[PDB]
Amino acid sequence: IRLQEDPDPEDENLYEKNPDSHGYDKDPIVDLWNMRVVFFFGFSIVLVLGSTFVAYLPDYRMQEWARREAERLVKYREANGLPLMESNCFDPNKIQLPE
Amino acid sequence: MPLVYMNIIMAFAIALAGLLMYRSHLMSSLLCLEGMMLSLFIMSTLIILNTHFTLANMMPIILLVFAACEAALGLSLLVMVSNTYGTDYVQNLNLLQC
Amino acid sequence: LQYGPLAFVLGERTTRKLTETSKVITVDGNICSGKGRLAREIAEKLGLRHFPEAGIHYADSTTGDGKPLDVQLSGNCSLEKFYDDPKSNDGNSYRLQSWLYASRLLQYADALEHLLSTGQGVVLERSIYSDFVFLEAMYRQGFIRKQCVEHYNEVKKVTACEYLPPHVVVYVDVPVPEIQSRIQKKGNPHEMKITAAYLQDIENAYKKTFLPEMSEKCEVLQYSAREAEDAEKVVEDIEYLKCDKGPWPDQDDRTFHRLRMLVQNKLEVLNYTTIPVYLPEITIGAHQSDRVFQKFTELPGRKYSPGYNEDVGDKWIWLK
Amino acid sequence: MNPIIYTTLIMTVMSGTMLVMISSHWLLIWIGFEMNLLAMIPVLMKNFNPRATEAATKYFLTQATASMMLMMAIIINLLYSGQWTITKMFNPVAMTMMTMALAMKLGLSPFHFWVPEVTQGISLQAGLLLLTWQKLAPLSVLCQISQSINPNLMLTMAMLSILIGGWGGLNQTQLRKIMAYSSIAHMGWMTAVLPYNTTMTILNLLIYITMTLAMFMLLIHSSATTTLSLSHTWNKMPVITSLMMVTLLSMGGLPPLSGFMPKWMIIQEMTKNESIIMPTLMAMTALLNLYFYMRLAYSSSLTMFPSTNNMKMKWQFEHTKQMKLLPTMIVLSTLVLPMTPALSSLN
Amino acid sequence: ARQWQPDVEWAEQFGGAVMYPTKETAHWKPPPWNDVDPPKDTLVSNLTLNFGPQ
Amino acid sequence: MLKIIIPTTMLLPMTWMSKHNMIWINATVHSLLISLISLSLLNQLGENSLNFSLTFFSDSLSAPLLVLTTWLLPLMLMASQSHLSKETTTRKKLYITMLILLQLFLIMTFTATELILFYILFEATLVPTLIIITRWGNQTERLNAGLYFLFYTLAGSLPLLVALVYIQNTTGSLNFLIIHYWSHPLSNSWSNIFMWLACIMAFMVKMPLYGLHLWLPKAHVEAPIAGSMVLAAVLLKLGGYGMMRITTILNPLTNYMAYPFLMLSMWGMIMTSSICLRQTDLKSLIAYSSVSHMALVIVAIMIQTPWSFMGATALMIAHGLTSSMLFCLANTNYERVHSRTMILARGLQTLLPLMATWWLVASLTNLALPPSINLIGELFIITASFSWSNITIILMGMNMMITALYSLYMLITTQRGKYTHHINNIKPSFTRENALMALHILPLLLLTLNPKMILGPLY
Ligand SMILES: CCCCCCCCCCCCCCCCCC(=O)OC[C@H](COP(=O)([O-])OCC(O)COP(=O)([O-])OC[C@@H](COC(=O)CCCCCCCCCCCCCCCCC)OC(=O)CCCCCCCCCCCCCCCCC)OC(=O)CCCCCCCCCCCCCCCCC
Ligand SMILES: CCCCCCCCCCCCCCCCC[C@@H](O)O[C@H](CO[C@H](O)CCCCCCCCCCCCCCC)COP(=O)(O)OCC[N+](C)(C)C
Ligand SMILES: CCCCCCCC/C=C\CCCCCCCC(=O)O[C@H](COC(=O)CCCCCCC/C=C/CCCCCCCC)COP(=O)(O)OCCN
Ligand SMILES: CCCCCCCC/C=C\CCCCCCCC(=O)O[C@H](COC(=O)CCCCCCC/C=C/CCCCCCCC)COP(=O)(O)OCCN
Ligand SMILES: CCCCCCCCCCCCCCCCCC(=O)OC[C@H](COP(=O)(O)OCCN)OC(=O)CCCCCCCCCCCCCCCCC
Ligand SMILES: Nc1ncnc2c1ncn2[C@@H]1O[C@H](COP(=O)(O)OP(=O)(O)O)[C@@H](O)[C@H]1O
Repeated sequence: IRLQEDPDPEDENLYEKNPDSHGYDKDPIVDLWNMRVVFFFGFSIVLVLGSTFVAYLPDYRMQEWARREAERLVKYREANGLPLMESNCFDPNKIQLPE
Repeated sequence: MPLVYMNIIMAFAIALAGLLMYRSHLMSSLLCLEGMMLSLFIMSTLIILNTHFTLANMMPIILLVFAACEAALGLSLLVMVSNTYGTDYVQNLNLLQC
Repeated sequence: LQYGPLAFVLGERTTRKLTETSKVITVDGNICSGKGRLAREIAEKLGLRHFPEAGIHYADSTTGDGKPLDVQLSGNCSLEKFYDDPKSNDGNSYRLQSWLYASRLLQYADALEHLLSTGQGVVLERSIYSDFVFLEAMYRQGFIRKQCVEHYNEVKKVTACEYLPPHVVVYVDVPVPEIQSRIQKKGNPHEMKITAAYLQDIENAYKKTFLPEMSEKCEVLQYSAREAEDAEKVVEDIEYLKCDKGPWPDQDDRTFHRLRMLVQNKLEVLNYTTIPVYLPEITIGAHQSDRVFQKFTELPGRKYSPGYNEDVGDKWIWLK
Repeated sequence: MNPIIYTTLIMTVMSGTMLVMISSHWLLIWIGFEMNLLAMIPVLMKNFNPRATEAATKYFLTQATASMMLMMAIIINLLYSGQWTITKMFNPVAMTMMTMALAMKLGLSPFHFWVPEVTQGISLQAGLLLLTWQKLAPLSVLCQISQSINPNLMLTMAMLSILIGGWGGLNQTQLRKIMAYSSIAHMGWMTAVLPYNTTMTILNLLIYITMTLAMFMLLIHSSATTTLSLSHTWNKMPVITSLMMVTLLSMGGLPPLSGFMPKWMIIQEMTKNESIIMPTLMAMTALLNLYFYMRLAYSSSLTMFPSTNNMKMKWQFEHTKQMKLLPTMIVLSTLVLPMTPALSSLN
Repeated sequence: ARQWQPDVEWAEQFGGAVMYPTKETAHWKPPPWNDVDPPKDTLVSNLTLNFGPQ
Repeated sequence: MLKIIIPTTMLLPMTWMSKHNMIWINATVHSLLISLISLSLLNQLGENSLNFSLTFFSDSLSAPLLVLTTWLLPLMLMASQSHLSKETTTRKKLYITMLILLQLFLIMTFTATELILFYILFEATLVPTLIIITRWGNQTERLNAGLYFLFYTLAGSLPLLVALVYIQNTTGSLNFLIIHYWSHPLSNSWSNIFMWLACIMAFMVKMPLYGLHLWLPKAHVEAPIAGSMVLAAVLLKLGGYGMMRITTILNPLTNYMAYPFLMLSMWGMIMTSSICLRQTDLKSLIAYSSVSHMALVIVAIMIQTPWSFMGATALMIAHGLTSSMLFCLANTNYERVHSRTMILARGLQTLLPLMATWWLVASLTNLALPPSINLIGELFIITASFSWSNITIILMGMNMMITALYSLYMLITTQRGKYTHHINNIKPSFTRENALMALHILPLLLLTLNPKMILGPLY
């Protein structure tokens, strides 16, 4: 041997001292409460509440607004015989091309 | 520029090349170091005396004073090195490496 | 203020502090001699401070509380085990020797600090310079290795080169048969396991190396058992050793300043006792080192600095 | 050395540097350099041993040669202008001589060998004073005469310094030589930015001085001069190793630590002057310095090396002397990146 | 079953005179622990003088 | 963003002031609370970004990445407390401090509105990661892995700093909004080519590009479980976010300069999948799978179409979740048998049934199984590549086949067959491990339910 070194310790099993262990801590009470807070907060609060919050987020992306605007535009343009999609994005009168 | 200035600058260059090229003795390099300041003294006084810079006449004296301080410092280091190694050879100053 | 360069500038001078009875006296002898009794008598009669032999746990006695620490935390070596199995396979013998050398070095620093800060002389039951005799005895009996001896010599060089040797060296000469008789009468089994060749090696080292070496430095007084029994004549012989050819007369105020600055700092004293020389005997693995250091930190009055340990009843920490 | 003599020699070194910094006359600047060297030699030789004597001899020879070349440059400038004031130099040859002399004083490559040799020769306190103060003076002179500096010569010596520092530090295993090569590289960075912004030169000088003071004081606290000596410090005071690791990360230039600020500002300033190849090469070459800083950090803090048996006694005892401003140097060298725009105050 | 930590082989690879040894650098040796080299046994060589007979 | 930034900097003192046995509980609970708070960033706009202040802004690209980072922190805490039982309290708190610092840097990285502040933070993420790897890794090779990771990233990113300061000098600003509104075409010149190279090479190294990827197996195999989780799930996505952001100023030069990188990405996607087929180590298999998926994301960014960016965003989020889960499963196996070899532990379905179910679900998501967001992103990238050229479909189909092959090979090797006879210490799965897998996998399927939340700004 080249050193005064400790032997490699045996692996510690959490189920030996505490058969009904959750794997969080050596102390039974701390282990139980760690399980409880993780399950409650994570699953209940974050999963359920965040999923329902995201489901009912207000329509700030303007999908339904854009659909209603498109319906108004289509109704007006087909009533008057105009093309449904304008051929140009901008006004050629406003655009000044080089000679 | 006159040829006198050329000769003095040449003497300084010769004394500088002498210092940078050690042979064995530390004393010889110290003598080369003292020659450089002698050439500096001569060049400075030639420049000052020609231009009649009256208040600058004291500058070569200060130059000599600090030449003396350098020579004293070098001789002190030389005696310490000789006490340690038995000779003033520069080959013995090899304990420290780059 | 504590001693420092400012105190030196202000005017604290060791030469002025000393009273010409400030002598370092070291008593030596083989295993189980009367050196302890003679040293106690010398310290008592001359008015000097006695320093018992620095074994294991001396550093424990000088720090924290005086109580010794666990052997796992202070020394990690056993004198009884060295007696039982001198040729162990875990390097116990050289671990013990190196730890005892470090302890003797620390005790010598303590004694020098006391003398320089007080002017009162000290009587050590053994010094740095007598420590190698057990190293030579171990080497000649095959207990330790040449590498162990070389490491010891390196550390001893770079450490003991820095201090002032004793003023007086008092050696008590006792023959090996008498040593064995006294050991047997004492009745301790571990020291009863000591072989006669080991005791002869220590005496050979003392007579051939230590005593001739200390004769050049200063004067050496040698006594037999009968002469050592009568300590009055020993003290009388000490009191009339007017000659002093050691470095102490050559010592000046600046040299004393340097020495006192050295000896008041215990971490600088032991700086070279831990050099990265990886002998299998003394080297300790990372995991064992971490575990033992954590345990020492968990000790009662050791987690913080001495004035800042709340679990031992230190108050006003928040304003300290 | 007597404490009074030591403090008067330290004050004389500082007085020579201050004379250099406050003088407006080339003769007075030369006098300041001479006074600094004269009082600096005994400081190197304070602890007498052959290595200290050799280091002092090499330092004296190099500095005397540099001072001689500097005085020659001064006299040549006086010949062609009749001016003693320190301003733009009127002769290109005198300017080249002055640049060579000041570079030799600073240790810029190819004038660098004395830096690792002397630093390994002298103690930790002497090396700290050497690096810090003896870089402080010539750089002030260079900043004063910056407007006449030849950019090609200055930048060549700066890039050489960066490369040489990186490579030497890669090879070294002694802490003092590591510090010396790191110093060479940092001087390279400062003098690279010098012909464009002396303000950035000053900023790099201050940050380098802070990091070097913290590093040297940590080494002095831990009493470690080699890699393996520093590998025992985790078993005595694990806090010092952690602070040293953070300081080493800062020195390597990793964001968001204070070592990133000088490199960042210098790269930006040189880019403003249409320099791209030089900043890119300088930034890439600093990876060598970071590599040997990280090699040092593995041994001391991120891994646990074997210890010895007398470390137990060392545990029992306590460190007595208190380093002055060590916590402040640790904090300033790692956590002042959000305070970057104070370089305008530095301006 | 535990984290690996450096051993004597690792430490000794880090404890040479220099990293990356060559022939010359392997002939080199690491400096002393206290930076004090052992004294060299130089010869004083006092001058020897014949004082007399003439 | 301060309502999310300050609670992290308050996780720090809470971690250092809590009791010795409450550190894990406190850190986990308050990380979950901060994740819940960060869920409010998903309410984005259709026109522009959420410009909180002069320093921070959020977008449809930043918001899912922030949510993923904040959600990943408590999972890393759970795995860490699994493997750090015997540590001292101070070192446990230091580990939690490194994790919290990494999360804070990542948050400010995704929300930084300037390219230079983004650079500072995205380089600041290196220090906690390097410390975690080289300090709390198990094997000898953690040191070399840390060196490789650090120097690859820095060699990539230093020319990026030079290019960024050059662009600031040229245009007056590094603000993302200003450089978007004031962008000009990049003319075909050598100077522009090297500017393009500086930027893209920084992020390609961070991605990694095939051929610049060796640091990834080195670091991901040798890091501890939390290090592996954050390296794969989030730190690989700094490259994608940066490449998406910085390509505003690189057009039209991206049309001509993307050929070498597209070729490297497609062929290296094939090559890394084939490597996965023949790996004797489980962690290396997961790492090379990460490389293949990031190659697909690089292809998407380089072809640079509205359909490719949406696929890239979806694939980045999905890969983060899936790779983190796979690393956690492998780590549970390792904590049983203390070896990373894949054929050592077999029959784990007949020894641990619920873990076999978790393995099945993670491997079903790793290969693109519809309608998972993994498949959604992969399919959008494949469609955009098909519009780019019609042989990209050949390469993409080969990659999908090999991906299914190696995923099911890993599942069959570890879980099926007969158990190793002499491994008699396979204790029943812990509630902590089961909950970790559930918390990895349920958000993925919910994201399948609502997919517009991870399709990026181009949606
Ligand atoms: C505020 C919380 C922290 C936030 C940090 C953010 C950044 C701040 C930087 C500066 C922080 C201040 C300085 C702290 C120094 C602490 C040193 C120490 O002894 O620590 C242990 C010490 C307790 O242990 P101990 O009893 O001293 O025993 C020590 C033995 O070593 C125990 O024996 P042992 O053997 O078990 O211990 C060995 C251990 C002992 O080692 C240590 O303890 C060393 C710790 C690191 C050194 C300090 C580095 C400073 C430079 C800046 C970077 C710091 C980042 C990490 C900060 C860690 C803070 C502890 O060493 C190791 O295990 C080696 C590990 C090597 C790798 C890790 C170390 C380096 C980490 C840093 C590098 C990464 C930086 C990334 C870049 C970004 C930076 C922001 O911890 C503390 O005292 C905690 C400090 C904070 C207390 C709370 C303060 C706030 C109170 C409430 C405020 C409320 C405000 C109002 C709110 C509104 C409602 C009212
Ligand atoms: C025993 C079990 C057997 C198997 C049973 C499960 C398998 C069946 C799955 C198929 C049934 C699905 C049920 C669908 C019910 C309808 C609800 C769903 O459709 O709503 C979704 C809503 O989306 C969901 O909320 C998905 C939320 C995504 C998860 C949010 C994050 C949760 C926190 C965790 C953080 C993880 C971060 C990861 C990176 C972001 C989709 O949007 P939408 O239908 O139109 O909303 C309706 C409300 N409106 C009308 C007002 C608009
Ligand atoms: C802490 C001491 C004071 C600090 C001063 C504040 C810092 C300023 C820098 C130092 C300046 C010192 C002043 C000395 C310069 C005097 C120059 C001068 O004015 O000339 C004389 C000054 O008068 C004197 O005689 C002064 C004599 C002083 C002698 C004693 C000085 C003490 C020096 C102590 C040595 C300390 C070593 C310093 C370190 C080296 C230098 C850095 C006046 O001549 P006049 O003929 O009147 O000119 C008008 C013409 N009709
Ligand atoms: C629909 C949503 C409504 C949900 C409301 C939830 C509010 C909190 C309810 C759950 C809290 C759990 C504990 C409740 C009361 C404690 C019960 C008890 O007495 O047991 C304690 C429980 O102790 C704990 O485990 C600590 C957990 C309780 C404190 C942590 C919850 C604090 C969270 C604050 C939420 C506010 C955040 C809002 C701002 C958002 C920030 C981003 C003792 O256990 P130990 O200390 O582990 O035993 C060892 C002693 N020898
Ligand atoms: C103008 C000079 C500035 C620097 C002076 C530094 C002097 C002290 C140097 C030693 C190291 C720091 C002190 C550590 C504790 C020392 C032992 C102790 O118990 O000290 C008690 C002391 C009490 O303070 P006290 O001395 O009464 O204050 C001055 C009164 N005239 O406790 C203290 O003094 C502790 C607080 C010290 C002051 C904070 C540290 C410096 C702050 C600098 C602010 C600017 C930031 C940039 C600094 C750049 C570097 C200087
Ligand atoms: N350096 C050393 N190595 C090994 N053993 C030592 C060393 N120094 C002292 N000892 C042991 O310590 C004990 C001290 O006994 P000692 O004081 O000599 O007896 P006494 O008090 O009768 O003189 C002895 O048994 C001796 O073996």
